Amino acid sequence: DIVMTQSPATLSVTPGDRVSLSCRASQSIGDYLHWYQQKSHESPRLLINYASQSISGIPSRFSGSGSGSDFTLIINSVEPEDVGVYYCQNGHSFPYTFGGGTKLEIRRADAAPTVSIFPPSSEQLTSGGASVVCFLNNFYPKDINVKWKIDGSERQNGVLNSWTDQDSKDSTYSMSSTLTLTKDEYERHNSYTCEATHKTSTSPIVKSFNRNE
Amino acid sequence: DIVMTQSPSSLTVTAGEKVTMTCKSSQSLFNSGNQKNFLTWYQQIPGQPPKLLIYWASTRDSGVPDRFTGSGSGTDFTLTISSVQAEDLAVYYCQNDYTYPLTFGVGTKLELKRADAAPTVSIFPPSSEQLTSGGASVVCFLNNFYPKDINVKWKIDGSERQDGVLDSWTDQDSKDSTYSMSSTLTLTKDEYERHNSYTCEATHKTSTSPIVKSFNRNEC
Amino acid sequence: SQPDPKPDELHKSSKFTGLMENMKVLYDDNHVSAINVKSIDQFLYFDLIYSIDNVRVEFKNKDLADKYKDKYVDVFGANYYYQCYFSKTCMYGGVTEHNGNQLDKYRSITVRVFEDGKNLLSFDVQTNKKKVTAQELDYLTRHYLVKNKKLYEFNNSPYETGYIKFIENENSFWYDMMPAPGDKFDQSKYLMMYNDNKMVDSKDVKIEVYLTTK
Amino acid sequence: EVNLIESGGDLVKPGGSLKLSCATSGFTFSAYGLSWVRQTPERRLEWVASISGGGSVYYPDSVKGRFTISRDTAGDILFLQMNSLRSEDSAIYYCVRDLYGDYVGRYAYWGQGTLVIVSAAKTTPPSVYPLAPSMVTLGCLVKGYFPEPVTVTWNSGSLSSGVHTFPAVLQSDLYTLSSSVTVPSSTWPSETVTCNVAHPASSTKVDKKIVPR
Amino acid sequence: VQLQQSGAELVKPGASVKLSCKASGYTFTSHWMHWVKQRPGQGLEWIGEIDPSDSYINYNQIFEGKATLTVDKSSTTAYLQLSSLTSEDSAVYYCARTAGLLAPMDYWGQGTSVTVSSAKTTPPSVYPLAPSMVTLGCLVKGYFPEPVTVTWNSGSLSSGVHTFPAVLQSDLYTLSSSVTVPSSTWPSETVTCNVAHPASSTKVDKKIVP
Repeated sequence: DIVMTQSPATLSVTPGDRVSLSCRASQSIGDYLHWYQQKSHESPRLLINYASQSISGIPSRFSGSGSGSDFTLIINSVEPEDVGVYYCQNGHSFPYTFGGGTKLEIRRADAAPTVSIFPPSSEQLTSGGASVVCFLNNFYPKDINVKWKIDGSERQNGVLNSWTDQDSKDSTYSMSSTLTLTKDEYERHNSYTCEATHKTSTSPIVKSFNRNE
Repeated sequence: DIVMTQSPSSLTVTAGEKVTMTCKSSQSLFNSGNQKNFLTWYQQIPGQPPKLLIYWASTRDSGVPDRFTGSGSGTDFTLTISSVQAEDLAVYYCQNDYTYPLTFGVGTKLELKRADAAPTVSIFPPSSEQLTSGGASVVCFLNNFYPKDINVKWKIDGSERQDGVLDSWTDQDSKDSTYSMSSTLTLTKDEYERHNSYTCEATHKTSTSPIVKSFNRNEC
Repeated sequence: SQPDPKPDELHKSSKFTGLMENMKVLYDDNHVSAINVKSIDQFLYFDLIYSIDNVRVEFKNKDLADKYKDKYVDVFGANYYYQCYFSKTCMYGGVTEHNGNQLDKYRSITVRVFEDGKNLLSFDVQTNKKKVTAQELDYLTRHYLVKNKKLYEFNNSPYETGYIKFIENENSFWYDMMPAPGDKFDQSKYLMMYNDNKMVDSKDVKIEVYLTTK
Repeated sequence: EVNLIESGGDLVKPGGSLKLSCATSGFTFSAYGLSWVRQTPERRLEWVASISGGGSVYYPDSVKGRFTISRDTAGDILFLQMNSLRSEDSAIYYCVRDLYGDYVGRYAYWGQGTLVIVSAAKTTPPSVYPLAPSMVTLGCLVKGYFPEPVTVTWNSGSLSSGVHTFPAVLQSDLYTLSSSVTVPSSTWPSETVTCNVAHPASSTKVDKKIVPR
Repeated sequence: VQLQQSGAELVKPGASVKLSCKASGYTFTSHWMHWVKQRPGQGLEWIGEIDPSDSYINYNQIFEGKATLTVDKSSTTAYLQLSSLTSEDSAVYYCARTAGLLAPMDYWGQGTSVTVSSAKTTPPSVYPLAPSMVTLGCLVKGYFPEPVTVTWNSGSLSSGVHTFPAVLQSDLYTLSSSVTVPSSTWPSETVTCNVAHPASSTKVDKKIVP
């Protein structure tokens, strides 16, 4: 098959900048190359067909060029609403192939997370598991480090983490982090600490709770 | 876009022989309904606009002499110059004159060939007006010679000197087909004022001896 | 906008038992093409006559006929000789106003050709008009296809159906490319589709061609 | 308008069969290249099958003999029958249509898609747990379900500002996600805040009041 | 037919420049106006086209976010407006007319030379160079930007004359010009290199003393 290769894997752009995404094919495909945008929680959307022919209803800040094996999608004056993943497609011959996507990310003002920590509910304790949950919300940049501490001794077995995709309105990130223990384990310690290290302070943001309340 | 491939990009020949330029289009410039091949040949003289020679592959523009002739059709094209001349030194450009975007070829350089003539060398001390301000340029001209290949050397008090030297060649002469060169050894007023003999030695293919022009700083 | 062709509605070449040469010829080398001419006569309300030697242009209505009489125009399209009347050759539409409509070089419009949904090929057609008739473009398109992809042959056609779709900005319209069923093609009936004199803007038109095989 | 409404997504066992559908409208059905494209969990798009206006079908080597695309021309329904499914077949399956006509390699209109999961794991309803401690953050934890998805709302969407729902994460064959909501702190707990969790795979709807400790 | 252009225009990087092309002889609205670009020593590139009567423009997609063409019907002038410049826009820009319709570009302007830089405009130092033929010289040093016109007795005698291409050094160009005359002329006759610098409205009459 014809392998499409996109470059770079990720872009990090400032709003207003003129930005460029590249697609190289393994054989020539003429201009039978189409471009797609996918945004979080949405279906892909056709941006450009035939390498450069534009499409009624697409903002004219999207344009494409190239022919043969080398193609380029230009985004002129990028908007924060442009975060998402961008795909090229061989529409020339079978099997039709897609490039592996290029993720576009927006730059903005730094923002410290808002941290909450939650003990396990009573309802959970009754079954026989215990989850302590920490939410780190609305922060930027996305480089962020999370330590769990149990009575002062950092733990990192049973820690599952989850990031939302960059927000399309405010370009912030959110993460949750969940410490799952057994109810024995949980009940043999007192203090539970959610410690978040982020660019925005020199000092970790700490949230804990003590079980004696 | 339509791609014009032109070749060769450089062509030395003696004044009198025929010369063959070719333009190869990527798509065809032939039309049927009113059928001319829509290719135009241009002549550019250095530091001046492109001058029309030929339109529709073969038609000569009014004025343009009959020695120039253009043949072929479709995707292959020929510019022929029956007996080249001294007025003909130029870059010759072919142009897609058919469909938007109009496109041009890289161009072919037509360089004349000629018998060998040694240069007339003139060295010049720095002017009094320049010394007054604090700078000091020694200029050596090398005029009306052939061919391009020429190595000039600068001696100061007999001693070899390479740093500080800037050349400039002109284009070949439209009238008598020679070239010409200048060299400029720049120093500070101080540095100039502390040596006495300045030599400009031109070395060539015609002369197993170097062509030498000197001056003394305090000469009169 | 004309809506797309319903199933069956497209004409089928295997249901044509007449001679495909009767259609091929409408898109062969010969055609009508005259530059900067004015009408000298008028047979019926809906037509104009030119000397280019005699060509009777028929519109779908009076307004068109009246519109381009006493105007200098360019005239391009497919003509016919059989069952043609001036009471010499006949055609529909294909008229555009000469003055103010001319480009000094040719625009290229890319035609995209598909076969059974796959990409068959693309080529360009050329026009030196700001506004050009769909008839002209169709004919440039089919002509290329006849010389190069055997779209119409003497006896039959290797394609089963085919239509030609024109999209400009956001409106679109299409022509069926195959003769209506039966054992005899009528050129004059077929060519009538072009009498609305539909015009497109050349800088903006896209053309796509959709062929099936049997 | 051009509608494409996929249905039929489900969890299936390795080796099983599924029929996907696409009720189309707003265009002449028979006149268009219609295809299925899928999105893998690693966010690759792959072309899966195409049907030309005229009934010609096309497949990539990797599905042939197992997949069949077809049309109900009376009812405007595009179908994808899938037999002998593998784990690798798990994806969001999208119905797509050409921009202008009979061309099966340009995806100008996309459906919202339909999740297909191929796995031996057993359907398990979720346990839903409240996470309570000038704005306050409350949360709920939806733990131990399979397969995806769950949908989570708060006071039936009345709250939608300032919700965060995080991607679920798999662990020992079950999924877990978390959801957080912020409310003005002068309203809660006096005014109720409930998280409504739904999991159609096991006909579950549950309304968990977030009650203070 | 004449196509009146300007010699050159200096422009800062980021700025937006508007070039002009005045015509005479034929009636403006009868013909199309083309612009072409050429970088130093490089080949030719076609920008676009305009039809005066209705302002129908054809651009080269390559230049559509950079070039604007317009016209003035009252004074028959053809404009090209470039905007948001970089080093790469540095080049000569020609206007030219078409011979009618499906006909080549016959008449052309002299060309406006366009320089993109933040550097300061500077006038030339002009120095005379003095030693059956006697070669003389004129040294024109330390100017910005291109180009300079060098004349001999203000345009008299122009054979046996040579003017060498300028060379850049640290944001200023330098060139020389030589003239060889029979030694029966100099010094009995009055030889003078004149130098004009349009950039700064300069003109020096430097005579060539013995």
